[PDB]
Amino acid sequence: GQNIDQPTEMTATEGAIVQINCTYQTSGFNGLFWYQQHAGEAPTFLSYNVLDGLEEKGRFSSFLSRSKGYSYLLLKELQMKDSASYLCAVKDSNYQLIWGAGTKLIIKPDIQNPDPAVYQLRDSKSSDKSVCLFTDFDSQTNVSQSKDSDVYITDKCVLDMRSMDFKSNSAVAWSNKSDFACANAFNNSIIPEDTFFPSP
Amino acid sequence: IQRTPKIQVYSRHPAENGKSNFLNCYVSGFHPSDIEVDLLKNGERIEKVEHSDLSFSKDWSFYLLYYTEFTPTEKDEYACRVNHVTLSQPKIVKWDR
Amino acid sequence: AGVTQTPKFQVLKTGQSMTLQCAQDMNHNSMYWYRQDPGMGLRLIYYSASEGTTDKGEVPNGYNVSRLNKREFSLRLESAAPSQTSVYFCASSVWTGEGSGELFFGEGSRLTVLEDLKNVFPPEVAVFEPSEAEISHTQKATLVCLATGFYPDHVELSWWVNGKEVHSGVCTDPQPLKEQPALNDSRYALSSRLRVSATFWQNPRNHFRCQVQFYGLSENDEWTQDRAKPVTQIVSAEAWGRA
Amino acid sequence: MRTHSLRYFRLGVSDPIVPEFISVGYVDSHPITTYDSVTRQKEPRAPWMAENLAPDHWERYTQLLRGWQQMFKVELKRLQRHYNHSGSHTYQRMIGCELLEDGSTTGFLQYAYDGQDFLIFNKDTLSWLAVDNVAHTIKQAWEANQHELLYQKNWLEEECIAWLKRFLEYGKDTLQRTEPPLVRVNRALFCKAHGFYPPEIYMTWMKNGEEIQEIDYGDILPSGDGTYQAWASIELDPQSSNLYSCHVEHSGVHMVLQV
Repeated sequence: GQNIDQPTEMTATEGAIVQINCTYQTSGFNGLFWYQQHAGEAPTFLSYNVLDGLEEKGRFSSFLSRSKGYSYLLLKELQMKDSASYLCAVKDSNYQLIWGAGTKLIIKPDIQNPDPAVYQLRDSKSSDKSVCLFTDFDSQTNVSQSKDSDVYITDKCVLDMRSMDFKSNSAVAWSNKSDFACANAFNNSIIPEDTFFPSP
Repeated sequence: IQRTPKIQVYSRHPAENGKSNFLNCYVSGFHPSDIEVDLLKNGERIEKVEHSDLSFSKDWSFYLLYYTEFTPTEKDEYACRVNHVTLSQPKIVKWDR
Repeated sequence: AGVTQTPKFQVLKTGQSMTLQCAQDMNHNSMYWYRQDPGMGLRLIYYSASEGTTDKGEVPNGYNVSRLNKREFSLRLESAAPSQTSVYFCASSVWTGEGSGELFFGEGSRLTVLEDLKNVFPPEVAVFEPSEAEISHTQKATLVCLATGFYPDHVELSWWVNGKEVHSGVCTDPQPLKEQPALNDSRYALSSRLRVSATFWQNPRNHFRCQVQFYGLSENDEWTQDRAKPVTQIVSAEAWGRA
Repeated sequence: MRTHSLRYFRLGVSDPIVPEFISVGYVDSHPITTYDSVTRQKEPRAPWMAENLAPDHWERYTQLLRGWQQMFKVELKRLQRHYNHSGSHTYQRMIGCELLEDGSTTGFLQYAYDGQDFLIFNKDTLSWLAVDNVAHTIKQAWEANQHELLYQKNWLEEECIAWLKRFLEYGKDTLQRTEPPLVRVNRALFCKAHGFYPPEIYMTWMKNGEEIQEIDYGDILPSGDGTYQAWASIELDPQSSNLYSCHVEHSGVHMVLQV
């Protein structure tokens, strides 16, 4: 066949439901596969549809309409570990696989008790950088890249302390500039009003 | 269960002496597929024998068409000699008219 | 064991030969080599429907393969080109043609092809101890590890607590930072954090280590620069709990 | 259109003297593609197939059949171990579909061991019929993979039909033409027809007004030039005259020859 289309990226919230679309225009049809691929890992088989309908398999369901030429993967009760790419693939008349470009699914953690703050970490005697940690903010907050070319800012990362059933967002900023302070590090970002800026 | 071949001998068009025709030998309904077929002129084998490829029936049996271009005369006698695992001796089937 | 492919990482100079290995112990008949590139779906390079035959996929040029036996299917790069920079995946199935049969993928092989190795750099690794303000405010302690200035993006960062690798309380960036996004050969930066309870951080005998495995040059690779040869190496930085 | 069909056959022979694997496709009575374990290539068997399918088609299916050949060999090994049979034995597969005049369709998939039915697929109940317990063991394994059965149904009902339409257009000059039969009566009355395509033909005798059955039927035979011939005979009562007539139906046209 010719082509498979699925959205580049989708973002949903922990506990909620997400539906990932796959439309295909192919020369014949012998089945639609869904695969899951965690970042840096091998894709693995999730599901297969070839006749019309919905097939359930745990928190994941797979739908197919042959006449409309589309399928969706439904994920219920989203958990952080569902963060991955989901690859759509169709078998054509000659049993050749045509692959979608993949959909990266991003899960926003449900932050029970937001406590946004920007901390300064203690210097390392083996490095000239100083390091700022923007942390414990609600998932609705987005971290912007740096404007200053000698300041480096990473995206928000979700960590899980399983021994406390505790999750938190954080982003890191660093520089070796003399001018660099933590009170200013995330000024290009829209951060919460109540962000704790502990005295230096 | 082995099935012995049905052997039918006939001309392509209705035969009339002097007018060139095609002598056919249709071997059908046999199993398994190994078979040998010859066309006979006055008891002797013809070299000018073409045959279709092995064919498959939906009852799982097989069939074949053996044929030569020929011109029937009142003197000449034609036949089809078939051998198969299901036959003790080669089975000869003569052309009728 | 499933589908096993090697190497996990590889740097190559333009024009270099390369062979990727792949075996499967599942007694599968069909084996495949794919490449995966940003913004597009998997593309088949070569495949082998069963033992004894192979054929071109969608992007065969620059490559050839050998179905050595029923288990093994190796992929060969004739003369490495920058466009062959990619992640290569081996896969197998019980039988191609069987319509509902899924693929089983190997772990992947990250190949980076460079015109010259002079820009290859291992990471600098530094660990930064928790903010006392964080400990006072939240009763938690977040250590941060920075791996900077490395190239290409062939790194594996891990945390080690009291000599054992840990995963709980860890978050490492899924993607590296381009330190200078404007440049095509920009070096990379990666950040990770380990967060522990304040009481755990406050035990002075607790040891924390941030380890970065870098895959770079091997013995055979030629080196003519004044700086140290950026060979495959492990670079780490440490910290002890304070009290 | 008339009724058309597409069917693909596979033959496996376990201890051949002669290929151990053969696969041939047909549209109606016409061979369209061939493959065997000697040539190891899928090749066209009709000019209008070669003319309309690019080399990548033959290349691709060559690869698939090389694989199918191996799968057939293995399944044949398993059937003989289970039947506890020695020597040479055969294994066959038939798949295909029909496109009927009214637009309705059929679909079938079957297997045979030594030319006898072995496993018959039911695409409506999504199940396999087993003729004996060796076949029963295979049934249970095949039926435990629901996706494969579903795959089989989709292919039979949609893909097979679509292929068939495609091939019908490729060979329409051949497959969709009509050559009406030449019919005569010879003398015991023989009703003979020849020179006709398609091969589907209906010949019968009538005595006065009722369908007479004491009729002897000849098979439908290839004449070797793309047309077919057949006959049907009855025995005339010597003591009482009757009105006998030969009836022939062919491609929507009925024909009567009275004596």
